[PDB]
Amino acid sequence: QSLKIGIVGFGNFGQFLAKTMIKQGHTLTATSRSDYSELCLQMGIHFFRDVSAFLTADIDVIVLCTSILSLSEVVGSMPLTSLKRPTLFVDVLSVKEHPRELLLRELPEDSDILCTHPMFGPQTAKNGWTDHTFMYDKVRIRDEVICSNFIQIFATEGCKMVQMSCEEHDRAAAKSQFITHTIGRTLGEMDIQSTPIDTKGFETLVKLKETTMRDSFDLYSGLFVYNRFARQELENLEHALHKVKETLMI
Amino acid sequence: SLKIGIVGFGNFGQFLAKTMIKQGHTLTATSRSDYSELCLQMGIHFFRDVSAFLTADIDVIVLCTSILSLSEVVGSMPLTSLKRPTLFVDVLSVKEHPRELLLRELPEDSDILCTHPMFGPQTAKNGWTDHTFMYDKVRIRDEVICSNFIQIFATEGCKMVQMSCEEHDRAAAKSQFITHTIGRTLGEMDIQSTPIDTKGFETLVKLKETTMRDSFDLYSGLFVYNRFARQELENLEHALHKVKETLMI
Ligand SMILES: NC(=O)c1ccc[n+]([C@@H]2O[C@H](COP(=O)([O-])OP(=O)(O)OC[C@H]3O[C@@H](n4cnc5c(N)ncnc54)[C@H](OP(=O)(O)O)[C@@H]3O)[C@@H](O)[C@H]2O)c1
Ligand SMILES: NC(=O)c1ccc[n+]([C@@H]2O[C@H](COP(=O)([O-])OP(=O)(O)OC[C@H]3O[C@@H](n4cnc5c(N)ncnc54)[C@H](OP(=O)(O)O)[C@@H]3O)[C@@H](O)[C@H]2O)c1
Ligand SMILES: N[C@@H](Cc1ccc(O)cc1)C(=O)O
Ligand SMILES: N[C@@H](Cc1ccc(O)cc1)C(=O)O
Repeated sequence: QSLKIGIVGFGNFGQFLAKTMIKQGHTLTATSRSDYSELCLQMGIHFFRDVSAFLTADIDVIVLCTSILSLSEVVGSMPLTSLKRPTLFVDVLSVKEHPRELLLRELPEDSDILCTHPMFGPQTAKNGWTDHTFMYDKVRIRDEVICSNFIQIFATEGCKMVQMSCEEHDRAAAKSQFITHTIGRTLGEMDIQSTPIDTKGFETLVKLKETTMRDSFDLYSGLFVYNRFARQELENLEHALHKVKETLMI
Repeated sequence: SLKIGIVGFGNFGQFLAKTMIKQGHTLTATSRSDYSELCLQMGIHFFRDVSAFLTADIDVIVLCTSILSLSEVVGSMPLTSLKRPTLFVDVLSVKEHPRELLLRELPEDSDILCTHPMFGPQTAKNGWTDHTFMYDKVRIRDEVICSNFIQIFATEGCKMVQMSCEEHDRAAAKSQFITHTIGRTLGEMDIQSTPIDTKGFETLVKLKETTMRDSFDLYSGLFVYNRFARQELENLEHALHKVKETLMI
């Protein structure tokens, strides 16, 4: 079940995924806006600076690891008629309705589509993926063997496997992940600092701030701009805070 | 071994009593509501009337009533009936208020130790080790009795932090008050675990659950009686507004 995997977008998270893929024995190719030639040499990954050359490589699965905000531009730049054979496309964006809609619209019809979200990354799964959650939606799967072998990348690492529609993911993510990152960035803007008398609860907010601020602002913007349920959750958070505040006035 | 009397035998008074009894101190309690059966079960004497509590043989009185009620509670106590100088300890989650109130209202010859265990039944269910205990020796003349009592927390492995009541309230406004405001906010949102919780969201769900175990009175006291809390609420509100603005454009 060893795969030839091509990563599009070899940034923070693409690198994180590649480390575990290499550990399992997969054969990796990568392409990206920026030049990762030296890092790919270190890791044994075949890097293509040009996406046209990448698309003609011997690849079983293409994994889209670019930012949510850039996905449309990146897919638009792909000469998808250069694809040598029907290929499974996987995305790992943190929102799901958008890539599902875009890939259904832009990809060749005979390319399969697996829309996924590993609910973890470099800050929470440094030391392994065990008992972290991996979400997927089999948007357009006809070659079940290749789809199963890819999904098994996360199952063998002990991930909790969750099959769910892209819409149900975005509904749940707006209420959970988006709220969490919003609070983390709020604490970052406050620049909360440890004191000599931190409660355990506050220590957990300091660490949440620290971990949240490791992610790019692009990523946070994508969580809001491309999740149609995020706006209501932002309102719910503000509405809740003002309800609490007004109890203090009264 | 100390004769310790608890005033306010609620949630946190009961929590402190458990450990104080384990250490071999002799506990008595009094309180607005009746705790006769609970004190029977725990093996300590409950006084329904604060007057009989105050004329007992007692080394330390620990004020474990809500921040909001401290003034009414102290005002109702017939403090001149104390048989001898007695150490008063408060464990309120804010400090400038009890310091100023006790200095004003207590008999001059009673000592005052203002403290804040930075923990409670949710975060220290299984022991006090490496939890922080703040104290300010506001008016100590009997250093032996004060050192005993302080040792209650030291022997449990607490991180012992001496610091002024004002410096406590400045730091607490920035830390505890902010944390509990966020917890209450998540309580009003009624945030719920999903099949795809991130680890960070799991931490917020637990913060919500832990925060909602405390009384609204307690939360209200963190704000009303910490003169530094209002600006920290502003800092939180202003920061969320700034985060929202980065999204709305
Ligand atoms: N814990 C995580 O970070 C995590 C977890 C799960 C899922 N995800 C998702 O994984 C993806 C990558 O996340 P990330 O943490 O690496 O950070 P990110 O800031 O969301 O994305 C960084 C990647 O996006 C590329 N990129 C950004 N703008 C681009 C543009 N105009 N044109 C072409 N490429 C562009 C970058 O390319 P270059 O590096 O070549 O410049 C880089 O590879 C995102 O979709 C994210 O939502 C992240
Ligand atoms: N983890 C914690 O909960 C924690 C940790 C550190 C410090 N503290 C501080 O410990 C103290 C007690 O906290 P708590 O958790 O037990 O909850 P709390 O709601 O702040 O206070 C409960 C106590 O206040 C008494 N009380 C409330 N209103 C009263 C009134 N008008 N008149 C007379 N007594 C009144 C209650 O008496 P009855 O029960 O008899 O009705 C009860 O004993 C507070 O000052 C708190 O700030 C709490
Ligand atoms: N990067 C953080 C948080 C995160 C998780 C999932 C995401 O899709 C985005 C961010 C982590 O490693 O856990
Ligand atoms: N009751 C919670 C939070 C708390 C801590 C200290 C306080 O003063 C008040 C509340 C705990 O056990 O930690």
